[PDB]
Amino acid sequence: AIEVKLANMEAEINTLKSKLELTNKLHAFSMGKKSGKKFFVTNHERMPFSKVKALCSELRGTVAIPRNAEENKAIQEVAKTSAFLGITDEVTEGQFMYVTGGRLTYSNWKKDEPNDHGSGEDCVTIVDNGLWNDISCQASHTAVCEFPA
Amino acid sequence: AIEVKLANMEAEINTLKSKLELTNKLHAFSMGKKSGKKFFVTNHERMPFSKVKALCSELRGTVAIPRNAEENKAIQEVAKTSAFLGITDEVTEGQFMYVTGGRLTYSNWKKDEPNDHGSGEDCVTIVDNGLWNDISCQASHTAVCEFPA
Amino acid sequence: AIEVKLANMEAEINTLKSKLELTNKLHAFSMGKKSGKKFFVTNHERMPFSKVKALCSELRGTVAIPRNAEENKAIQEVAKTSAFLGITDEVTEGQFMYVTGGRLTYSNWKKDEPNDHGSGEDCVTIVDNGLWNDISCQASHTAVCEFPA
Ligand SMILES: OC[C@H]1O[C@H](OC[C@H]2O[C@H](OC[C@H]3O[C@@H](O)[C@@H](O)[C@@H](O[C@H]4O[C@H](CO)[C@@H](O)[C@H](O)[C@@H]4O[C@H]4O[C@H](CO)[C@@H](O)[C@H](O)[C@@H]4O)[C@@H]3O)[C@@H](O)[C@@H](O[C@H]3O[C@H](CO)[C@@H](O)[C@H](O)[C@@H]3O)[C@@H]2O)[C@@H](O)[C@@H](O)[C@@H]1O
Ligand SMILES: OC[C@H]1O[C@H](O)[C@@H](O)[C@@H](O)[C@@H]1O
Ligand SMILES: [Ca+2]
Ligand SMILES: [Ca+2]
Ligand SMILES: [Ca+2]
Ligand SMILES: [Ca+2]
Ligand SMILES: [Ca+2]
Ligand SMILES: [Ca+2]
Ligand SMILES: [Ca+2]
Ligand SMILES: [Ca+2]
Ligand SMILES: [Ca+2]
Repeated sequence: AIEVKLANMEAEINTLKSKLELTNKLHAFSMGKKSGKKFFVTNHERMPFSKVKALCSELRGTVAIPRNAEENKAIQEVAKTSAFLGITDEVTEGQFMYVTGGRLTYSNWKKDEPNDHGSGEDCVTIVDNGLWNDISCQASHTAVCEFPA
Repeated sequence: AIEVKLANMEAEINTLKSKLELTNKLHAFSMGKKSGKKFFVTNHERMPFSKVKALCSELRGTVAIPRNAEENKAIQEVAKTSAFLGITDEVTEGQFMYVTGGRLTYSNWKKDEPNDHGSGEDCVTIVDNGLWNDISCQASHTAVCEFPA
Repeated sequence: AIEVKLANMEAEINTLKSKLELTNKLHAFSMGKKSGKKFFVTNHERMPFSKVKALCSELRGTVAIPRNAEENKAIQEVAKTSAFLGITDEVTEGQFMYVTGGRLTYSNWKKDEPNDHGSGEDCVTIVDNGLWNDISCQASHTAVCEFPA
């Protein structure tokens, strides 16, 4: 009875949809996501900002963006080394924007930073220290994505 | 068509259920689960007891309960920091019971503990050296969950 | 109804297929898988070679096989202790092969290794500095599986 089978399959679907959902809530917890909080992740791979921005999307995530002191200390914890942030000023030199829109609300630059130094530095990378410094986007640092609370 | 399509989706639900199962195995493996033995998991987020309880449930698991030494240690290694256990005497002061039910059948308290200190301590937290100590349920300690072997 | 419910369902299914392949991509990512590079996993369990060969197969993976300095160091940083490698000379003493077939094309033995010490040593473990040492396939060591790039 086609009528039946369908309903049965709509059941096998929901159960799976519910399982995979559970599988993911346990995968985040595993990855250290705090309760109802945006949490970061990294494979420790170094690459240009175009590839990181890329990779974070394929994983349905955004390039890491510290919107306060905590999230910054937290991003430092994850990468060890230097890693790009979801911040650039490619649109308007000197005017840093989150890859997700909006102007920086929380910052943490180093003395004389940013500075577009040399041929021009449009990407921001937090360095093993917690402070940030602007650098060439064609450079290559630790890829780090974030995921919604 | 209609009948065939309904068939093509049959094997789909199967191959799925089949992949998700394998995927869940790979995870457990990756999160420490040892062969045939239950396994503990944590985000390290310190919190009150009641939360750890709701949290482990949302994940369809339970607050970590050492049922002997190997387990007590296993929880000790994964937590790396003060953590609650599925054990409390909030029912009958003086008698600790598992959240899953029953009376304590294994312990590893430290000198003079439990002491139902101050106004009262009805919650258990594995502490340094893997020893135990009752502390207020309100206090905040690492949430840890266990999933079946 | 029926026909519409079917097209709607087929969509639901393709959605799950994607959501899962995502779950999978995000996991390998957090497990340090570098882009286009085979990643190595572990539960840290120590066991005999035969037991590892099997554990890796149940996950459809294989015993980690370092073929260059990179992969070695990767694995070495995954084990954190000694672990078997998908390499042995069980068939012809002094002619180490890959469990996946063929003679070795790269090694990183310790000094004066391999030595087939005692009753014999036909297996291999990555030890310190990721250096190699042929051991007894019956000795228990960290199980580490590898999955496709
Ligand atoms: O400690 C070991 C050894 O390290 C250094 O020499 C080796 C080093 O050489 C080449 O790059 C030098 C590079 O090293 C970095 O460790 C760091 O010192 C860099 O310094 C800049 O960046 C930091 C980050 O905040 C700043 O604090 C510092 O002031 C410098 O920034 C200045 O310039 C920026 C733009 O370039 C600008 O944004 C800043 O505002 C500021 O003006 C230092 O430049 C490489 O061979 C390097 O290898 C790695 O990097 C290569 C590309 O850079 C790449 O091709 C390689 O594959 C590899 O990834 C290597 O480490 C030096 O410190 C030496 O004294 C020391 O003994
Ligand atoms: O006997 C254990 C160990 O002892 C020495 O380190 C060497 O003989 C090794 O080849 C051997 O595996
Ligand atoms: Ca510019
Ligand atoms: Ca700039
Ligand atoms: Ca600069
Ligand atoms: Ca009480
Ligand atoms: Ca008490
Ligand atoms: Ca106490
Ligand atoms: Ca032999
Ligand atoms: Ca040998
Ligand atoms: Ca040896």
